[PDB]
Formats: sequence, structure tokens, C-alpha cells
Amino acid sequence: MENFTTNLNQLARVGGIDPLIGREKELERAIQVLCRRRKNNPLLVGESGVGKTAIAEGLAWRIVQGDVPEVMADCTIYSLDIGSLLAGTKYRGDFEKRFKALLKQLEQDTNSILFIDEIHTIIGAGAASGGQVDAANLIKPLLSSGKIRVIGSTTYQEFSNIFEKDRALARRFQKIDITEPSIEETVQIINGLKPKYEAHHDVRYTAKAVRAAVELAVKYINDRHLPDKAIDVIDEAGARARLMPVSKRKKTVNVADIESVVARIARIPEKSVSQSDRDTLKNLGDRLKMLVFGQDKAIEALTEAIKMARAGLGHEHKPVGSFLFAGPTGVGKTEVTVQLSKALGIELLRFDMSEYMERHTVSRLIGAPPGYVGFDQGGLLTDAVIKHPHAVLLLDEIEKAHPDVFNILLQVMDNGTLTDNNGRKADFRNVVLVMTTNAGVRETERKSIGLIHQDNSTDAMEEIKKIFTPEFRNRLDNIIWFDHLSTDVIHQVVDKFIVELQVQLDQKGVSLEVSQEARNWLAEKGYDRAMGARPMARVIQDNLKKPLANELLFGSLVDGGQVTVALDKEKNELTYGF
Amino acid sequence: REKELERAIQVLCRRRKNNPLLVGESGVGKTAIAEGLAWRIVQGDVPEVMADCTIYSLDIGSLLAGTKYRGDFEKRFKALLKQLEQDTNSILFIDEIHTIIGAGAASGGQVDAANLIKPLLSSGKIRVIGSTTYQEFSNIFEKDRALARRFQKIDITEPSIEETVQIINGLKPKYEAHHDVRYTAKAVRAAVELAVKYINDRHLPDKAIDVIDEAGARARLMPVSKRKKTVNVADIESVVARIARIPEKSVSQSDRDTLKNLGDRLKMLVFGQDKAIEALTEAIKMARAGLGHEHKPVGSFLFAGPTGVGKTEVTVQLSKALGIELLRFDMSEYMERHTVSRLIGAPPGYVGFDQGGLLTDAVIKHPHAVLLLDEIEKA
Ligand SMILES: Nc1ncnc2c1ncn2[C@@H]1O[C@H](COP(=O)(O)OP(=O)(O)OP(=O)(O)O)[C@@H](O)[C@H]1O
Ligand SMILES: Nc1ncnc2c1ncn2[C@@H]1O[C@H](COP(=O)(O)OP(=O)(O)O)[C@@H](O)[C@H]1O
Ligand SMILES: Nc1ncnc2c1ncn2[C@@H]1O[C@H](COP(=O)(O)OP(=O)(O)O)[C@@H](O)[C@H]1O
Ligand SMILES: Nc1ncnc2c1ncn2[C@@H]1O[C@H](COP(=O)(O)OP(=O)(O)O)[C@@H](O)[C@H]1O
Repeated sequence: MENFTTNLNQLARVGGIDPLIGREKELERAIQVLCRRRKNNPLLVGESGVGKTAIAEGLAWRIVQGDVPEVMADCTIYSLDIGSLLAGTKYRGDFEKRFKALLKQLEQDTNSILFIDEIHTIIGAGAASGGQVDAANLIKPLLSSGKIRVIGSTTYQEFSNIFEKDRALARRFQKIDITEPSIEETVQIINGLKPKYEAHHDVRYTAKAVRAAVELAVKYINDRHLPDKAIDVIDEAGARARLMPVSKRKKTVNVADIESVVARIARIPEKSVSQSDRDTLKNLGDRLKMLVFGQDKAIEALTEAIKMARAGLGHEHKPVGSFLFAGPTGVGKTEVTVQLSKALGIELLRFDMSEYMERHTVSRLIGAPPGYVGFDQGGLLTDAVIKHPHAVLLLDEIEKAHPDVFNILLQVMDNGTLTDNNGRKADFRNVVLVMTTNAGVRETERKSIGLIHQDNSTDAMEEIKKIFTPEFRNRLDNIIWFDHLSTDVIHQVVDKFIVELQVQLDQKGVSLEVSQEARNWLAEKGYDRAMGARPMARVIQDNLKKPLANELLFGSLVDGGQVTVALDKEKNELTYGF
Repeated sequence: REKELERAIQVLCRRRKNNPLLVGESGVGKTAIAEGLAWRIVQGDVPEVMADCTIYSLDIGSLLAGTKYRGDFEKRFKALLKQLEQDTNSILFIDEIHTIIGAGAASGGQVDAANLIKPLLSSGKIRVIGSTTYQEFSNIFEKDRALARRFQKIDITEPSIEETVQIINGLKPKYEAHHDVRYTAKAVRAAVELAVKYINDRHLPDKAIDVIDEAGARARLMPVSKRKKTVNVADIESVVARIARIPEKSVSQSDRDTLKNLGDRLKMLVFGQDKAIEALTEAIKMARAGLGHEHKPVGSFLFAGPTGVGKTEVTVQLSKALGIELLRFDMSEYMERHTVSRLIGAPPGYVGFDQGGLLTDAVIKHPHAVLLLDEIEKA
């Protein structure tokens, strides 16, 4: 074992092992497990950046320091990796002999403990040099009899793939749950390692830089457990400090240098790491009021709710917001969402719920079960958010979605996340969730009976309460009701449609002047509150696009030029030559 | 579990479909029985039917080790079966019978190991004792008639409280010797009595024992056994709690005062409706007092009131106050008949496959829970 197993206690004596910071209960469990007769081989099971190996080394350090009771103090912890014994590529003549030499020496020294990092290498695996399945089988009897003790190292997902599949370990080993350290501990961990970064990069880190690397990494980097996200910031700040300033050569890394690299590591703007866009948010309501007319309270409800989320009044785990838009048709409930994403400068992820009416929607939104085509997709919903965690997400006409989609949505509204079928998760915290419904368009066309008409409208949102259950409705920030639009709105709608018509005409080299009276008339001609703004697109198409198309194709407008439309005293559209 | 040993024997005594299979789940003691069958033989406590028969445990590890080539796994395995077939009244015990179904110990070894056994079972050359689980049985034996019709299904269940205490006392001296400790009568009963209250997801034979092992081991590791060799119920409480985190603070408090104090604790969180919370307290006491039947619910109460008045909050506080889970369902979502089946886990219209009932699962996972059904007039 002389050139095969690393003595961790010796590295701790040498100084190869950095003192463990915190983790007193994790170490206590490892020793509590090691001191037992059965299930007496601990497994440090976690995720990346938790330090599970650092803890195992940390235990060897405590064994050496004598911070544990003699049962374990002065025992020897050695570590086996995939570098020394896996060199037996000439097979068993090298491998079996070196492998068994360890077992025999370790069997003789019953106060010897091995640490096996990346333990999945052997458990649930066992190849390498073609020696590890039985090498594991040759360790197991000695762990059972108490001749050799073993500390493992794995992750929660690997654990279920390797431990839960082998009863030899179920009776020999015990899981210890390893999670991330505190913020303070992370800073202390950085300070322990800091000099290594300083030495590599020829930089020096301030006290504020190390505190900030941990704090800033938490605020924006969602990739790893605290030690790793903070370290990349320190290592990146260090490196940038020695690369960028060729003409300046600053060595000291301060909070400002952390802010620059965190922004880059975290995939956010160099400004936004500290300074958010206060003004795009202040101006949101007006930019939208200029595009979707008449829905002023709806825009304000949306605008204010977003600002509250952006102002930090809400929960750090939840979506930016969640709204179910409802109202009559042709009122802008989707148009405002589309314009919302543009106004905010945020990519729009759009899912049309009509495409998900079956109970197999999940197989496409989340992903197919393993063994089926499509298991490779992480889910259309989940993948879109993972690649675009900062997004406006639209679920168009949600009342048509199959009810199973609500289990997906209820989870996101409660926890801000959604896992895929491969164990990865979407982060919806920077996603604005808007879903629209036409349950609210149900109304009648029939009037009251009598000489005098009276308003016989039904109660708003009763139809929503009958479609969406309280579980789904109580998780919304709001339900934003859109009203039928008025004739004043129509005049504004006609103006934007005339402009759109002109944009199309500009591409033909044609300038169109529509008189005010022509607009006033069309606005009146096409109005129907029941169908919202739809009809206006239609009346404009019927009265202006028809004549223009005929001229653009066969007549005077074919070459580009100036066309105008006047309203007749007789309410006809009068057109110009060119 | 003497009848289990006898049942395996009655199967070994048959001429066809004469290979007993011990079918269990983790912690029931199915391995212990197989060990017990070998034990009875070594002590001569067997019928002549078995004569002086030797039960051997298939060692897939040893068959694979040092080679990992199909040719060597096979010459050793086939030689094994030949020698086992040759022994008079031979019995092959296969522990982990559900794991050799692949290739013995590993891919690269004998991929046909199950296939080499099938014909001996068919001829009855070696009586074979298997060891599988309830869940694996249908994926190992029912899977292939060459085994389904060669083995008998013997259902192994967990032992009683008293039997586990006897198991602890049987093994206790080993733990006392292993960890330089002694266990009180209360400690051995407590490892059993408390494991069944706080462990929840494992059978008693392993967990009362883990608790004994850990109390001993913990006392050896900490400077306790050096002086305080004795492990009493107090040490057991710390040990079960070590993982469960319950008994060290809640193994016993008062089964009378934690109920009386319910009336007043509810008043600290929910304000007003004092009589409603007292009525619940009274009903709970009557149930605790033993007024009712073993098949009946602890209790059932309809909470009528305005919304937003804490009907839920009282229910939440009852669950917290009583140390139990809260299960919730909204009856307005169970207004239609199909959804009703989803709730029940009725043979038709259930959830998923193993997700069957929503209510059946909720009541199985959390059997001591308080179940809240909202707005039942909409059900
Ligand atoms: N309030 C509005 N102001 C200006 N233009 C509008 C308004 N509503 C709609 N429009 C225009 O009419 C068209 C239809 O709008 P939109 O797609 O948003 O309807 P909707 O809210 O989705 O209702 P539904 O889905 O039931 O049809 C769009 O091209 C849009 O530009
Ligand atoms: N208690 C600790 N003391 C010092 N450093 C720690 C501690 N815990 C974690 N770390 C740091 O976390 C890293 C080790 O964990 P790591 O190897 O990244 O886990 P994983 O293998 O799952 O990715 C090291 O950078 C280590 O310094
Ligand atoms: N009937 C029994 N009598 C005594 N000890 C038992 C009994 N059954 C199980 N045990 C012990 O409880 C632990 C788990 O039993 P085990 O045979 O491994 O079942 P499983 O592997 O299915 O969980 C073991 O330590 C075992 O020795
Ligand atoms: N009796 C009560 N004591 C304290 N808070 C209450 C009480 N009743 C209602 N509330 C509060 O009113 C809100 C709704 O109460 P809750 O029971 O959770 O939902 P529901 O309206 O369905 O009963 C909550 O903020 C709750 O705290």
C-alpha cells in the first residue's frame, strides 16, 4: 500500500490538508458511524461545492489533531483514488497483487480506515483496469468483519444509483447528508484558500473582496454550493486583475473587482450586479399604455406588481410574478404580454396551450420517460427556462390545457422551480409568468326585454372561479381583468392600424395620407364592443387595403408615390391618383 | 418464526415445486431464517427427510473474484452446481436470489448462471432455497416459469415487540462485548419500543439493533462507557433521536398534559373561538382515553364557519401541537366523479400506477396525520 494508498493523516500532519472549517456535526456522524459494529462505514453524500471530500480530509485532520476520542484519534485514514491501483493495466499480475497487498496490510492494521473518493468508480461500476468489481467485493468482507473501515464520497443522485442498488453496502455503510456551509464559513474557507489564489495569480485579496465574493456569488450565481461559487469569483477576480490591466498591473483585488467578475460568471450585466434598471421599470406603464389602449387599469396592475417584485417585496424563491389575464376577445390580453416582453427587453417564451390538450403534454413539457424517444428533451418548458432563466413566459389560452399541466404550474408558483426528467432544474425566479384565459369572454349577445334597455351583464370572473380551482387561483399574484373597449379606444386603435398600414406601404414606396374624417368614419363603421379591436383590423382592411391592393397591383400605385384618402360628405372613401 | 423454518422444510420435503423461497422486505428477517435453517442442520434439529444435508450459500463474489471472465465464472459455477448436485440431500441456498438473475456477481461472469440452475431445479438434483423480496418476487420468479414453478412462495413478515427484545438480548452480549457497554432491561425494551414509534420506514429487527449498536458504539466513542458502561433508556432516547430527532425531546412528555395544554396552546395562535378549540381538545382527550374502537378514526369533526376565521389555522395548530402531519384536500376539486376515483385510488381512475389513491397514499405515509377536507359541501 506504500505507493498505492494516500495517507491522509500524514497529509494532515504535513499540512497537505487544510483545517476543516465548521462541520462539527458531519464529522461527529462520521465517527459515530466508524465506531459501530454494523453499518459502520460512513458515506459523505452531497452535491457540488459542499466539500464532502474536504470533510473526509477534515476528519483525517481531526484524527491527527486529536479532536476526536481515541476510538478514532490516531487511527489512520488513507485515501484511494483512481491513479495508483488503476495503473495495473497489465491486469491482475500487477493489480490483484497490489490491490490485495492493501487489503492484507489494512486487514492487519484494523485501526486503518480507507477513504474512497468518487466511490461510484467501484460501486455500481468496477471496471477501470478491469480489476475493480471484485476489488470492491474483496473489500466488502473486511468491512463486514470490522477489519477495514471505509469512508465513502458520493452525491445524492449517484448514491441512489450506486448504494441503493447494492445490499452489501446497505448493511455496511451509512449515509451522512452533506450540505453547503454558512456564509461566514465560506468566507473563512476562502481565506484559507485565498493565498493559493494570490500565489497563482500574483494578486492580493482584501477582506472586503473575500466577504463580497461570497455574498455576491450568492446573489447572482446559482450553479453550485457556496464554496465553489465563491471560489470561482475569487479565482476569476484574481485572474482578471492580472490579465486586463497590462498597463496598470494592480495586484490587490477589492469588492469592485468581485463585482465585475461576478457579473460575468453569473451571466448578468457588469452594471446590474450592483445597479438595476430603475428607469425601464418606472417607464413601463407608459410604454405599454401607448401600445394597448384603454386597458389602463390592467396595465397598471401588471406594472405595479412587477415593480413590487423588482423592488424586492416578495419571496426570493418565487417567479417574478404570476398573472392570469382575462376578458372579452379583441381586448389586448395577449398583445400586452407580447409588448410587455418587448418593453422589458426580455425574450418571450411562448407556449400555446391548445397544443397541450392531451394527457401526454407532460412528455413534451417535462420530457418523455427514460427508454422513450423524447427522454432526451429536458422538457420544452423546463429547457426553455433553463436556457433563458430571465424571460417572459406566456401560456396562451390556459383553460385549454389538459388539467395535468396544473400540477406543473402549481409547483412552479410555490417553489420557483421545476425539475426535468434528468434531474436538472429550471429557475423561474427571473421569469414573468403570464397566462391568459378566455373563460372570461363568455357573455351574451341578447338584450333585456322591454322598451328601455338595461345592462344585463353577468358577474366578472365567476366563469374563472368555475374553471380554475382555488389552489391555482390562490397562487397567482393577480387576475387582471381586461374590459371591453370603448369608441375612444377605437379611435386610438385606428390610428395604430393606419400607421401599420403605412409601414407596409412604405415598403412599396407608397405614402398614404388618411384624412382625419376618413379615420373618424372608419372608427365608427367598424365598432363592435363584443369583438373588441379585431373588427377594426377588419374595417381598415376592407376600406383601405382593398383599394390600395388593387392599385398596387394593377393601377396607379405600382411605381411608388403619393396616395391620399378623403372622406366624402356621403361617407365614402375617396382616393387620390399619384 | 418457527413456522417459517418449518414451512421451508415442508417445501424441501416436496418432489416438485419443492424449492422454498423466502420472500421478504428489508428488515423482516428472511436472511435470518435461511441462517436458521443451516443452524438447525448443524445442531441436528432437522427431520430425516433432510438427513445430514448441507446447506451452502452461493458465493457469487468468490465465483467472480480473481478472474471476471465468463469462462472462469462458468467453470467454477458449473463445477459448483455439479458438486452440489452430487451431494446427497444437498441444498443450495441462494441469498440475494434476485441479484444473480443478471450474471452472477457481475457482467463478464456467468450470464447464464440462472440458466444453469433452471435444469437442476427441473430435475430436482439440488434442493434450492431462495431469498428474495416481495417486490422482486414478481420480477424474478413470475418472470420465468422455470423458477415460478420450481419455487414456493413463503411470506416472511417482521417479528413482534417481544421477539425483537429477545433478538436484542440474544445479540446484546455481542454489542456489550463490542463496545465495552452493558444494556439495561429498559434499554433493550426501549430500543424496540421506541424504534417502532420514531423510525417509521423500517422494520424493527434492524432498527432496534442499530439503536443498541449505536448506543454502545456512541458510549465507547464518547467518554461514557469508560465509566458509564450501562446504556439505559436515556441513552436509547439520544440514539434513536440521533437520526429521528424525536425521542430526545419527545419520547415521552405527557400523554395527558400535551392534550390538556392543547386548549391553551391553540388560544395563543388562533384568537377567538375559544369554545371551538376547547371542543376539539375534549374530543381528542376522549379518544386518547380509549373511548372508541380499534378500527375507528381518532375522531371526526365538521368545522362550520365564515372563511378567513382560522378554521385551517386551528387544524394546522392541532397538527403541530399533537406532533402529527397535516394532509389536505380541497373538495371542490373532487366535485366530478372521475376525480373522485383519483382521490380514492379506486381500481379504475387512480393516479399513476403506484400513486393510486391520493388519500390512500396520504393515509399510508402519514397514518397518524390530521386530514383536512375543505368545503365538503362541494364534494
Ligand atoms: N387594447 C388594444 N389596443 C390596441 N390594439 C389592440 C388591443 N387589443 C388588441 N389589439 C390588436 O388586435 C389584435 C389581437 O389582439 P390580441 O391577440 O392580444 O387578443 P387577445 O387578448 O389574445 O384575445 P383572444 O385570445 O381571446 O383572441 C392584435 O394585433 C392587437 O394588435
Ligand atoms: N469545512 C471546510 N473547510 C474548508 N474548506 C471547505 C470546507 N467545506 C468545503 N470547503 C471547500 O469546498 C471545496 C471542496 O469541495 P468539492 O471538492 O468542490 O465538492 P465536490 O467534489 O462535490 O464538487 C474546496 O474548495 C474546500 O475548500
Ligand atoms: N427474525 C430475526 N431474528 C433476529 N434478528 C433478525 C431477524 N430478522 C432480521 N434480523 C436482523 O435485523 C437486520 C436486518 O435483517 P436482514 O436479514 O438483513 O433483512 P433485509 O436485508 O431484507 O433488510 C439484520 O441485522 C438481521 O440480523
Ligand atoms: N382564527 C385565526 N387566527 C389567526 N389568523 C387567522 C385566523 N383566521 C384567519 N386568519 C388569517 O386570515 C388569512 C387566511 O386564513 P387561512 O385559514 O390560512 O385561509 P382560509 O381563508 O381558507 O381560512 C390568513 O392570513 C390567516 O392568518
